[PDB]
Amino acid sequence: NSQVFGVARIYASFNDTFVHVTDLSGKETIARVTGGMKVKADRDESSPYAAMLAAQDVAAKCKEVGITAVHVKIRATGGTRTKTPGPGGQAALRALARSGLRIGRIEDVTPVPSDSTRKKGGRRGRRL
Amino acid sequence: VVDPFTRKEWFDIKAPSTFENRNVGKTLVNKSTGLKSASDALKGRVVEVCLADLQGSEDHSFRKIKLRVDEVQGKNLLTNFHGMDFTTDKLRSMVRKWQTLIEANVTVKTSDDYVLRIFAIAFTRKQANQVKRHSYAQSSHIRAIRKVISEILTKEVQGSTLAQLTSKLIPEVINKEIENATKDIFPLQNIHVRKVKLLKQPKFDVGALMALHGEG
Amino acid sequence: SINQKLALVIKSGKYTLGYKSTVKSLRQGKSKLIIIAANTPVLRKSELEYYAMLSKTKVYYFQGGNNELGTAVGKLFRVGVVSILEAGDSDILTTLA
Amino acid sequence: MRAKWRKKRTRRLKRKRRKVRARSK
Amino acid sequence: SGRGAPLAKVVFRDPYKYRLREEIFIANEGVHTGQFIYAGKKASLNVGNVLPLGSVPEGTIVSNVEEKPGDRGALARASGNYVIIIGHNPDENKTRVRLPSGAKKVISSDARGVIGVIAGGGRVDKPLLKAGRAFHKYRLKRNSWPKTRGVAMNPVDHPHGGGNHQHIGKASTISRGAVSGQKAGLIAARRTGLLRGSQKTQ
Amino acid sequence: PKKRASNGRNKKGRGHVKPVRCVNCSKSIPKDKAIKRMAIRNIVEAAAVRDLSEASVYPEYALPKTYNKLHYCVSCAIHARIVRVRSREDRKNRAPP
Amino acid sequence: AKRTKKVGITGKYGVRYGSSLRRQVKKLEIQQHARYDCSFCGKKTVKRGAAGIWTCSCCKKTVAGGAYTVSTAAAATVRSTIRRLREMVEA
RNA sequence: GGUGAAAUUCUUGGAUUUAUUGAAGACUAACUACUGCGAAAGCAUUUGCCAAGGACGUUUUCAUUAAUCAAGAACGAAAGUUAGGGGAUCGAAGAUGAUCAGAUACCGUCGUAGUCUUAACCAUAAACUAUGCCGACUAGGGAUCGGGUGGUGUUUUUUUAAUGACCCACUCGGCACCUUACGAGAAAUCAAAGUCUUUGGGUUCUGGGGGGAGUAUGGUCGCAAGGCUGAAACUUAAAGGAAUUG
Ligand SMILES: [K+]
Ligand SMILES: [Mg+2]
Ligand SMILES: [Mg+2]
Ligand SMILES: [Mg+2]
Ligand SMILES: [Mg+2]
Ligand SMILES: [Mg+2]
Ligand SMILES: [Mg+2]
Ligand SMILES: [Zn+2]
Repeated sequence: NSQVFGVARIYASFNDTFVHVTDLSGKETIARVTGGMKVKADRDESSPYAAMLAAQDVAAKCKEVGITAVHVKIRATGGTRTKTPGPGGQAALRALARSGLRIGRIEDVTPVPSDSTRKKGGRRGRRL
Repeated sequence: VVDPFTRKEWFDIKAPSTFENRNVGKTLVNKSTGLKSASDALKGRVVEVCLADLQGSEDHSFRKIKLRVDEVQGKNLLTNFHGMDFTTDKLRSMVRKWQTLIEANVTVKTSDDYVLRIFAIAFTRKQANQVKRHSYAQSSHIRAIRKVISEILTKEVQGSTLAQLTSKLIPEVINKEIENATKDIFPLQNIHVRKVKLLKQPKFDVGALMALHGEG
Repeated sequence: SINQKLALVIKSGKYTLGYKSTVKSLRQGKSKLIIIAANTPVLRKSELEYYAMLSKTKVYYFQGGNNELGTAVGKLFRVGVVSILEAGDSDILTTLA
Repeated sequence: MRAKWRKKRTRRLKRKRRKVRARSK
Repeated sequence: SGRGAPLAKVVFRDPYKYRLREEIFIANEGVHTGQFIYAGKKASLNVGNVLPLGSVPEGTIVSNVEEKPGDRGALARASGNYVIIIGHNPDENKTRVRLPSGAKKVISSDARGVIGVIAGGGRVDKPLLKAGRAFHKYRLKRNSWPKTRGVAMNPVDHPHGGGNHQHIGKASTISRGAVSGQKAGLIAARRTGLLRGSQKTQ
Repeated sequence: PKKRASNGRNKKGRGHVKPVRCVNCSKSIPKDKAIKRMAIRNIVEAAAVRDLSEASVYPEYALPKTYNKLHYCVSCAIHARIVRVRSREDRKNRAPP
Repeated sequence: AKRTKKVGITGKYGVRYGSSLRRQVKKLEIQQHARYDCSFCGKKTVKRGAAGIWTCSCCKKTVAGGAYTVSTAAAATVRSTIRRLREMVEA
């Protein structure tokens, strides 16, 4: 087993997707290209086509540095927000695997409270 | 215009001898310069590693161990035990409807001055002929179960060190000890110790770290 | 815990309330247990432990002050120390420590 | 009108009528 | 007299001579007579004790805090005020603190401070209610009371004095570079009017 | 008239329940009300299980799941089509589909 | 017989200074002249000297305190925060 | 960032993201239910004190001590009478950016009073089950919570024992639910909203077409908002409830 491990941290909100690779410790990040700078439209920042384009750019950089395999940790916005991973999470996780990188230990790391502070809207909701 | 990746080393992460696969992985740091070393930049990193990867077996796929870097010597760094946590997949899967979630925790120090907070979890269950569909426990049973769990979780850490605690967190001897002491109150399926946290550490006492390492 | 054990003592057994009676009973050697309130002065507290050490008498520490000790004894004033001379039909001389 | 706001409008009118009663005597 | 907070007289022993050494501390709230006060590097985290600022954990409440090591107390001396320890920076040893004004200061870890809050707090919550009570308060401090308004003066006496009505005439916000005799009003004011907002600006 | 004998949802013996917040618009709605769905999904879709099989170390190890409880207000649940209006006779049916 | 309806101790001020200012003085004056229980001898004998000085007539103990009450809200929260930090240190 | 789209805003002074370490800020997410407690308002992780309570069990005790109650009291959702701290998530307002014919709104970003003090609410809510309380009877069923009783029942281990947990049956007391309609109702529906022209078990409160109007005036609680009590002149042929067809 000569694989060298990184940690691919994927932040999938409904506004943008983050693909972020560090080493085993969270310091010394390797590559981080967001979904919002592969398409310049300000509304397709969370699109799955944007997230897979970003995920190829991490894998091209991770191959250059030397990282061959990765542990992927995926999160949603969390806290008092939606807790549902955005549309870019599934495309970015898939596109890392087809790029030649190896993958192990998929884990959900969405920050989930213990009935913490208040939320959007104010008791009548964001009404539309 | 700098290309900062061609100035970094690679350091091997070494697990303590309480685990089998002592080679965890490799980590980066910058080149040591004038009044900026690499030892002080690596001496606080915490590495999260699955207990399945430390032991090799897939039975420990749902537990992770925090490992904190303490000493660097000769292009590999020696880690110590920093904390154990459960994965979010299993911790959210054992929480099912139509059963009672029982949680007990305690804060206690080891034989060496290692203040830890230990978290335990337990769940009620039906037993093989139950027709009713929830099998809840009364509040007096949960208070009686918590008193037994907290007594076992306290009396065990009094007569052990951090190395002795880590050795017996692997074969689930605590969960069998909780089960044999609470089976006369409720059936109590799915007993686990779900988290230990490092509250206060003692002095560095490097020989205790070298005693944990130094093989292979 | 300690309240109704004391409530068995004052109904049946013998007692003395106060510092001067307690030291007198310790000196003449018929004090089986002394109970010291939490806010008794440390110099006065240290003198009682020395008298108890000399006479081989167990010392219990009340968790509250003189107001709470006199209330648990059953009086309407403040009691700083209480010495038990006879347990009566109470187990306060054995159910300690 | 909504009955909550008709109640609110009556309260302003009741308060300002008392003020007019006050500046005279 | 003239100080809102009470003082505490603490008697030590002279370590190099057979005598006693009486100090005057600003009394912390909870300190009583006959209480033993421990001062030094190895003192414990108790109210009334004097400790170096590097020997206390984060979140400790201190008072009479030295600005420099050895100046015997500069910060948080008035009644009901205190200093919070917010962080340590051990190499090139320093300690970040929060002052009563809300400002953040970095001072040396060797500087000392007394554990607790200054006694006598809540003094200003009582209305003075009378001109005679503000008389007796400033009788023990200095000659600064009562104050005649500048718009009630003649122009010879004040920049604001004069006019057929009582009025300033020009803006009362005065530049920092103005000279003596010109600095009457609001010196170097960044804003005026009623404070519609918050404090601790980022 | 009274549309439902539960007046919405089942309080029936309490008087007050603490409210939850909607997940689509953050409208406060009581916990006895506020339609609840349990969202269990694999963190890789069915179109990626084949993809993730070859690109994985630890061959045929596991595939974990996401566990999420969703709370919906009545307006969001109707608009998101997790619950639709039904006939007066079919309003009484309490069984899941 | 009850002598005043609501002014109480602030009846010595007559009709002056305003009612809202007489109410704030009344609240702090009742605290300031109140008698408090000593934490050393256990008797309700603690009275104020000057502001911040509270002395027990029996047992002769003087405690540094608040201006108009023996202990303030800030000091008790500080005392609990200090104890929690100290027990963390000594553990 | 943020949105239906965008914009305000922050960004080589490195934003966002990652790690480590701290510090203040309702409550206790999942467990959590046609489940529990409480007179109601209301009350969810622990642990320890302090008193309290229902139900059950009872061949203990008193012997009518009771039911409902003008006057008179206690208790209380939250949202502001008033005086320290800590520090914004939401919008009153306020600032702004959109949208629009306008947008002083919905939506976006920020933010002062505003469910955190220790100390009052006069006491207001669709304070709702829009169903007063006490007592008796009338109809079937399966669940569930608390207690009790029985089983030549299961399991836990020492072999079975004692408990506990589970299964079957019964009983008392609860939160409710399902089917019918003898019965009621204008209907919707209802095991009470039944036992009512075959009209009487006891008792308290409220209403008498719609407005004017919870207004005027007087009193009272009231440093406040405002509660509690509370008309008339005049005006009007409908207002309203439930259901049917479009
Ligand atoms: K002038
Ligand atoms: Mg002035
Ligand atoms: Mg003046
Ligand atoms: Mg003049
Ligand atoms: Mg003149
Ligand atoms: Mg001039
Ligand atoms: Mg001028
Ligand atoms: Zn005293």
